[PDB]
Amino acid sequence: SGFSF
Amino acid sequence: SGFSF
Amino acid sequence: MVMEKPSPLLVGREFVRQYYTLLNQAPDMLHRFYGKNSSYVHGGLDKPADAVYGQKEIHRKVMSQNFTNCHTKIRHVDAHATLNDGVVVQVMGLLSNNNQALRRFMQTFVLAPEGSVANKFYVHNDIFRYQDEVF
Amino acid sequence: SPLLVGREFVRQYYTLLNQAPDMLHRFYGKNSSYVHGGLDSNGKPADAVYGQKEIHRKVMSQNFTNCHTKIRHVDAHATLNDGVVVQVMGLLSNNNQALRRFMQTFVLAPEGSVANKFYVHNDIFRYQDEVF
Repeated sequence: SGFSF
Repeated sequence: SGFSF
Repeated sequence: MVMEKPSPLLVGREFVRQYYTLLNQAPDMLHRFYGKNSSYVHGGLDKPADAVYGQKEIHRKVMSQNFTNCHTKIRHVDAHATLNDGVVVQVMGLLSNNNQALRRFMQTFVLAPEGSVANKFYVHNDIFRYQDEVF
Repeated sequence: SPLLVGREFVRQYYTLLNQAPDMLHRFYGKNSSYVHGGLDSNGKPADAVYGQKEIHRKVMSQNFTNCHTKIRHVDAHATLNDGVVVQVMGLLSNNNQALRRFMQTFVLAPEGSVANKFYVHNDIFRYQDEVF
């Protein structure tokens, strides 16, 4: 998925 | 344009 | 409120912050950054090392290195817009693990859109390399 | 093989950097990024330029004469859209001065119109003595 920013 | 292979 | 879409330098520096922060606190949750086609490498045996792929292989690899009391001294972060809305990130700094020697390194990240959500990225490439193992 | 492509490029990129740095511009397009160390008036790392037109202008102004290179590590992998990242570690010497260690990162993108042709989408060169 990854990371939110 | 660039290097080839 | 709504903010303008951020530059790669911002994306590639907030990620670096979140990366080493998580690496120090919850290194077992570091695998959330990756996908099925992600690559990961560190090196050190025994012929540096080859890469691993996928969230399962990367997680097992991260746990093998035992990141306890991880401290990083980030010196410089480069983040440019690469191909197809991606962000290439080069990191130069110091790394100490398991309360041992502070080691100089370089790291290359490749952040790609998840597709999926509003401006969320995931790690496609993770290339770490200790300098004392090269030069 | 992304490993072979990236490593043969490193050989070409640094052989050309010594023999004819004026012909180094053909590796880049109009969306390429380029930075090769340097500091500001304040003393902090310089910015990057974009496009072959500006990349060429920057290379010529850096005056590469008798560049020498001892590549110590090349690790090349695959990115999105058939791209190839190349991490480079070694030493560089310009104008017959001392060898300075460096950390570099390439992003090789498919040219699109010709088979097995790649161009440099990103070129991030950094000297270690100007950062550490």
